[PDB]
Amino acid sequence: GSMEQFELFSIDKFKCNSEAKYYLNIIEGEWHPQDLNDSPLKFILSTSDDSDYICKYINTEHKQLTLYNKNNSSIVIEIFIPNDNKILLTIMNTEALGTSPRMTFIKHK
Repeated sequence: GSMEQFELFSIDKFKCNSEAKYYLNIIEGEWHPQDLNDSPLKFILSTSDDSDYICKYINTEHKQLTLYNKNNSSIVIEIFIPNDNKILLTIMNTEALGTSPRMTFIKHK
């Protein structure tokens, strides 16, 4: 549909359990250096003037975190932040659909 145009996300910093180094080093900032109309994927941790994502829990599967947005209804997103240019995005809803798009984008290209 549409989504790749100014993707600004913010965690509540609810505590979480794992994710830190590779998380901050790779997700905590923006994917692609402006390689789509200066509108990439930029996420921050805590504060952010008014945060909206609730840090659910960590997945020891492929070093990833699953979070839900309280500014909609029940939006659970599962994303993996490794390194060596790689990330995956998934969207689901606890009271609706999901498990359809999945965007696997690398840190350059």
